[PDB]
Amino acid sequence: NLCPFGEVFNATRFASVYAWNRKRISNCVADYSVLYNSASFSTFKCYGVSPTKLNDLCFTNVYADSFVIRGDEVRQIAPGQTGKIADYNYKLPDDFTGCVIAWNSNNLDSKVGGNYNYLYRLFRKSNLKPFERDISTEIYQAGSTPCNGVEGFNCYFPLQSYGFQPTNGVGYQPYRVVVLSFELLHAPATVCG
Amino acid sequence: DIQMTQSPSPLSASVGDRVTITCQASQDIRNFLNWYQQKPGKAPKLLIHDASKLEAGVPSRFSGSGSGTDFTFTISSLQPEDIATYYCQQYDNLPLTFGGGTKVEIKRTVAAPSVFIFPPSDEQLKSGTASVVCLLNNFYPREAKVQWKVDNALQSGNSQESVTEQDSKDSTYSLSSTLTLSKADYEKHKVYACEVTHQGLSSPVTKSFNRGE
Amino acid sequence: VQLVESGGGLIQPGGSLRLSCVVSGFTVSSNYMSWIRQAPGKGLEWVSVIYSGGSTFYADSVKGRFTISRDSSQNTLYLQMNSLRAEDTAVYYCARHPYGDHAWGQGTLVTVSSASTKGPSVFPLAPGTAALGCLVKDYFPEPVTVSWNSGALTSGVHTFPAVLQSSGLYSLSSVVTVPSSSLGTQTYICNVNHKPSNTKVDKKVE
Repeated sequence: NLCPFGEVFNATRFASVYAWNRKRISNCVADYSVLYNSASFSTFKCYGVSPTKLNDLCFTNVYADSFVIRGDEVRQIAPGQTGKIADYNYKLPDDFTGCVIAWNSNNLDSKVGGNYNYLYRLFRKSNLKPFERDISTEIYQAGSTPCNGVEGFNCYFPLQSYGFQPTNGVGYQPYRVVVLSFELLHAPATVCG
Repeated sequence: DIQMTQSPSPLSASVGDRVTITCQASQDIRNFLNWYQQKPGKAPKLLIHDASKLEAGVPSRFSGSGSGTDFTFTISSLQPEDIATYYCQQYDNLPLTFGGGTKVEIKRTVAAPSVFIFPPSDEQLKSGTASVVCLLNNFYPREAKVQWKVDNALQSGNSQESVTEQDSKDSTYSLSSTLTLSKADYEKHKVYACEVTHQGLSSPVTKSFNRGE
Repeated sequence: VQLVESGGGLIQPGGSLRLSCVVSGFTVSSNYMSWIRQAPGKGLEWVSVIYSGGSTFYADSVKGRFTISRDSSQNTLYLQMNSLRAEDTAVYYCARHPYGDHAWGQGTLVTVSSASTKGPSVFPLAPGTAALGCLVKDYFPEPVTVSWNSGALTSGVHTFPAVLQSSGLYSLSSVVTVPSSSLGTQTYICNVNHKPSNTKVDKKVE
């Protein structure tokens, strides 16, 4: 049985980077070279392995994470990076064995009148740990006075909206991102080529 | 880097008229544009945030327009206290970058300068140097010629000037010209004159002192 | 909200200063904050930013030399400036800048020069309307502040911008227009202060 990579890549809707989705792939066979030869991917840069070599390797579990970010923030979905997305939204470990795939989605995720449904975390007191997912929508406390659920001075809503329009610059255009994570657990390897 | 280009360098208007400052961005910066007002000698003050959203306490005459790469900043009726240097700044993409600045000036009726000459002090002449100072007080427009004359010899290369910033109330300028000479040369001549040429003056005005008299 | 910068002054090229920014009104460790400098006569330049969660970013003109930092205990932002160059001569501002409610300090002037501090020499500019004043000559590190009659006279005062002489020393004049009928009946004293040399000079003009 082939792996459900169509359900993650060709999905009609994607998540916001702050609430990124995770697909746990199990008990299947995958052609990673069929992925790579889509000629539609603007970024498909694998760290610590190669797409061809992946077809020979076996893994216990494979994770497909997915979200939407700005064009100019795709450089942050990499090991060893800092910035609002890497620090407060999606953090990759510095010891990353996996692939990072991204493509432009301006035709799918931008709308006249602005598509304001995709969000990102702007305020957080501490960087995320690798593969952490902070869905908190509590008001961010910037001063000493407690906020009591009311946005105001020194009290901020922690999420901001991407404004995806059709004619934004490519750096401000939406990009869909899929991060494949490969996992040896001390358990039976069930995803192979 | 994203490079911000502003309405060239000086921009003038009469009290009550409109002033439009344009800001051009190298690439798309969405609505992430800040507009600052910096009055002379003071810290920059944020007037518009997010291209159009007027900060708290900011008068109604200020307004902001634009999205993408072209933006404008408008004062609907200029006031004499709006003399300042205005900056646009993009804040959402790193290397945070400002415009070069646009100085805004009041246009005003012509005002002839009051001229004063100051002979050197005896406290300075001990040191061996002599400074003759000329003052041009409360004049518009800024363009004014000061010609130093020592025994009707037009003097070049031994003088520096300085103009104040336009006053927040009467919208005038004032100018200081300093003629620096050695005590040796200062005692070689009698008549030290400051000749001033300005639009408000029909003829040039000269103010003179004779050394040691 | 208050932001107060300190730590600026004269320093020889290649030296180090640490600027400070003390905050009242928000928690420096929870907020985005930046350093923005302005060279004398020029425009604004972004130098450094620290993010709400600690990540730091710098302008290209200041990498490897400037470091931004914070102390949660004292609610203070710091800018350690090493290997200083004359091009780093500027007034430096701290700010809750990129995101979060806006706030700017009043700045701290840093001058990077091999020249030496020199105190001003103050000479009188002796007088319907009359004019008098003071010539403040041969001072370097700058600024010089001039007041008249200890703050009593403010009307008619023009303290001109300083010029840079060939010596490398600054010179300015402060003038004041007074009714001429009062020249015998009023004492006019200019109070000149140059904190970089710790010089205060009061000078009567007759």
